[PDB]
Amino acid sequence: GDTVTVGFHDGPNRHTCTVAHKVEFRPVGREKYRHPPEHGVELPCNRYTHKRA
Amino acid sequence: GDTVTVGFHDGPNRHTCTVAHKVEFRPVGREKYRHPPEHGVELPCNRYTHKRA
Amino acid sequence: IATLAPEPLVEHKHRTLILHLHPDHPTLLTTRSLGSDANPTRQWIERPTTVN
Amino acid sequence: IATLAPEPLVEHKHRTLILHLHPDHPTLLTTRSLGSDANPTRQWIERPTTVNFTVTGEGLEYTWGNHPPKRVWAQ
Amino acid sequence: PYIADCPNCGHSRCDSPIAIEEVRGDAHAGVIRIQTSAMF
Amino acid sequence: YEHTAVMPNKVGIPYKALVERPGYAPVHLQIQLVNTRIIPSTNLEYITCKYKTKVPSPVVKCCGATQCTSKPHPDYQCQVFTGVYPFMWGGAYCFCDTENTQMSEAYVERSEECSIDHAKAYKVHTGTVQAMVNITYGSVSWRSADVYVNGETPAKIGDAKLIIGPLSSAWSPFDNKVVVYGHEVYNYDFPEYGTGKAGSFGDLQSRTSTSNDLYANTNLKLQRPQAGIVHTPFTQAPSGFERWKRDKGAPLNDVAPFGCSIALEPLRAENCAVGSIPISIDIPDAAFTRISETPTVSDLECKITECTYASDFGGIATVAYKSSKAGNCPIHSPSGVAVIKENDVTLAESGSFTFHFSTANIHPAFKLQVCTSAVTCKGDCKPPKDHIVDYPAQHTESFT
Amino acid sequence: YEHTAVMPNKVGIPYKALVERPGYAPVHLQIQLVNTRIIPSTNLEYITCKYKTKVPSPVVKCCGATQCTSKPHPDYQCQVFTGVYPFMWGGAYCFCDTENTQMSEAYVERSEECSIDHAKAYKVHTGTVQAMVNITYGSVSWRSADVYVNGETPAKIGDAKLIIGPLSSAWSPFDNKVVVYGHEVYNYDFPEYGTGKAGSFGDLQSRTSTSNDLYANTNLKLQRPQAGIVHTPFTQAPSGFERWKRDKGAPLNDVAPFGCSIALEPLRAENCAVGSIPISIDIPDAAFTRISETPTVSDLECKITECTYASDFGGIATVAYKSSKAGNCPIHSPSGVAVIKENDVTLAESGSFTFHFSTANIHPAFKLQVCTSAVTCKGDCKPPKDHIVDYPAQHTESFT
Repeated sequence: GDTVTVGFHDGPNRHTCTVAHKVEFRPVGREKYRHPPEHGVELPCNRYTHKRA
Repeated sequence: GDTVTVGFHDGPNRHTCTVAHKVEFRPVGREKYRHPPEHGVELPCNRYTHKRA
Repeated sequence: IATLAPEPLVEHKHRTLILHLHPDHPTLLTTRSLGSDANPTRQWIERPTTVN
Repeated sequence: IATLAPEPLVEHKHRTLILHLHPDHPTLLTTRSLGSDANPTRQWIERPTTVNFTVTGEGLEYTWGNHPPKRVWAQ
Repeated sequence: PYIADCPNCGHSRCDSPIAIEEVRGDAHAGVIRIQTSAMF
Repeated sequence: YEHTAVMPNKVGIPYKALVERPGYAPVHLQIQLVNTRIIPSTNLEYITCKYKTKVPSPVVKCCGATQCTSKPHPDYQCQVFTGVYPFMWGGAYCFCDTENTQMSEAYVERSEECSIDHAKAYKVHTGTVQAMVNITYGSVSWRSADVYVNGETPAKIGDAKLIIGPLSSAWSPFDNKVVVYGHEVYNYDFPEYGTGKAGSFGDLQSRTSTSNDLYANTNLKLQRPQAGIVHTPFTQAPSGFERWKRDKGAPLNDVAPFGCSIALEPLRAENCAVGSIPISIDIPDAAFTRISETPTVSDLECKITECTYASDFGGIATVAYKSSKAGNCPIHSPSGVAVIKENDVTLAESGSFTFHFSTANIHPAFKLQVCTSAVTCKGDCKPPKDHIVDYPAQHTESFT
Repeated sequence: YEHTAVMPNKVGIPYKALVERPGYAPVHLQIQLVNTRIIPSTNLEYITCKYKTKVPSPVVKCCGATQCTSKPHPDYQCQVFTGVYPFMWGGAYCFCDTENTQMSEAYVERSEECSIDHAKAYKVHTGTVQAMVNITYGSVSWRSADVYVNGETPAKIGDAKLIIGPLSSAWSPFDNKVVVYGHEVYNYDFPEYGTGKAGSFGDLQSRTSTSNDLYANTNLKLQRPQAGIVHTPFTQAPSGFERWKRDKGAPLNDVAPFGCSIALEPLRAENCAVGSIPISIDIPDAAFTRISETPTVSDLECKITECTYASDFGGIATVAYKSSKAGNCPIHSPSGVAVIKENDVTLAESGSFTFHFSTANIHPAFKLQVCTSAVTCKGDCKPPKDHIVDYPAQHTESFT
């Protein structure tokens, strides 16, 4: 996405926040997808964790 | 967007309406963005008002 | 509230501007050699490019 | 706590160090003529000995035992 | 939960608690790490 | 019997030489240079990575100036600004209107990805190449040992002592200057630590990941915030680590010459098939069989039957073995024309046993040394049809 | 004004070049290459040290044989022995008299000194030389920064950006193969890991101190214990680390050429004075003084008064300064004949101030550039008497 656009809903109001940021997702590999598939080989990508510890 | 797609929700039904229209947003400037940023110079764009008066 | 492209990298040469350049988005660059010979140039630049 | 050999007797000559020398114990002396021609020397000295060193223009260094290394301008 | 100045907060520059700084679309997995000024 | 042998550098194929010790029975080799991992001498010069303009929060003095100082942060860009009216949650808050001062400061810092996703420069020297040489030797039948190339190193793993190289083919596929990224290695003339032009590769240049000091030519230029609102215009080149990931060059494991593979591991360049290696072994004499115990095979005859003018061991030849005793008989073609799959052939009392081989000359006139008995297996060969699979066993092309 | 300058590699003496920027006032240099520490590219090949025959306690079977096996200890020497009657505290104890068997076993092991007192081999490549270059620049008066030699590295420590080398004098005083011991470094053709003949250097050859595996050619040969008594004759060469400490060769910090010192530290070879270095600096333009603010000094006169044909700055010369303003005036002899102690001279309105220098030609006809005013300080010099102290400031010997 050209931008990033964030927001919750308190309940009385939308109350969001939005920003510019150049985003892309190349997967690691000589394939230039636009999105991760369900299958294919695994290989060493860079990525953030689920966790807090 | 290639199209424009409008709609409210009365509450019992979606009840929307949609249409074709070629849309783009060039910002005024020699930069061909896809979206307005948070910063940068101000310069004389064309734009519609918030108001009714 | 409007656009702005990242600043250029000015590089000197003999009567020649090398410019390593690196935009955010496609940027129309252009010039005007101020002689009565104008010799202008135009090119949208989205891919970073060292120009002259 | 460690060794030390008695100081040398430095004597000048023309681009040449005469050194009357007189140790306590066998002392390994050695040098390095600092030209790209090294021309070093080694000799354990226990018997007192007047020695000689053809010093060059740029310099020589001199190591009276574990006493620190000396250095010398002989122009 | 910090509150800062969101740049295009629906209308224009408001002061949202979820003001977005440090967007990081630098990984590969379809993922972005974001900081709101809000501490959920 | 210290069997010197020049030997082609090529990874995945044995080199079944023959020990011609005068006095006892000869023994075959099977020298397969399973790897040619290199590990040149190198130096970590600087990690680079994409910056993060981790802005320290600007000062806002409400009525009058706040002079900035040049703090020692890397690329500590700071510029005082006046003429603001900063809308912060209550409209503006500073009651003046021009004496409202705003001091923006921003320095460059290593990303969190710098630790993990980071290019890596090197000044690369030549170092010393290695190999996990298998020899399924003689009747020993096994040793898979890691060795060197420098021509006085043995490696007594198994029972045999073996000295390798130095190879003549000193092409380090690495250039002098190299950049490295995860696994893709780039023989790139990185500018240097301390210099890299902003936007260009190495805008951030940290010695290592821990190194708090660095060089950040990012052309970071702060601009004044707009229309009396709190924020920090940082105008900056996105990194020369951002590019160099999508306007880069191709990797040396995809552009090298003379057949190499690469790893972000000890910085080896595996399996570089080029030139020859002068290899010499000291066999254990116990492994020898004395000459008076192997059958003498002479008064024989050899002939091809279906020679395949090819790479895979398609060439075959019966041999009218004429033995004295019965048993094993190591074999080899001392001429490099023919490469044979069988090191050893079993023999009854003067039978016949075909072997497999491969050649490159239409008329293969190669000697065959069946345990001290030479023979010309002259003949003629046929071209194949089916050439799209990995690398050959023939490797003997010459004038034909 | 990026002041390129070829520059002799020599450690302990400044090199006060002069910035001739067209347009503003010139500025002197003071470039003192305080160090030339080298740090070539190297590889720890194997530590060696003296063995310790840490004998495992032999077996004594009393009636019949105990076959030994070749345990994998380094140089595991083991030999069964019969025909004993082992006196152990009660006379003998095994009641047989020939079936009394004794199995002696001994392996080689790193000494405890191997960790700490140990020679250390290396395969030594060239690497990249360094320096803590002081420049007490101009009016800056200080920067003492660590730099490199590779001719694109800056080091922006202070305010000036400076690019050094690559030097032309590639003599690495280290040879290819080097042994190292504590501080005494020996450019020795160590045989190799895995090979060293017993008694000779490297009888023990461990990769590192931790490495449990090694190569121990010590010629360890057990002999049978004597006359029915418990003990273990181990017949062995005392180490090639024992010798190599008292029948060794001399150290490279005592036999090197072209003037180097050494450390067991990053394996540098300090202060190697040889050849020249093409050095180039980008001064901060702020440090310049514009030309219209320094006094113009022309219509002057220079003459020696007591020129000393020597190394120490014995040469002197008054100068009839003829100034316009009054202030400082940087000075230098663009000819390398004369080396001057003073970078800068203060000036009243057209006074006179002697400086100090040193030369090598009997008739020193050297120009002197007193802040954009040249002058020949022609004259004649006198030889000294007293030549036994450290190294010169003259370093300009040529045809005279």
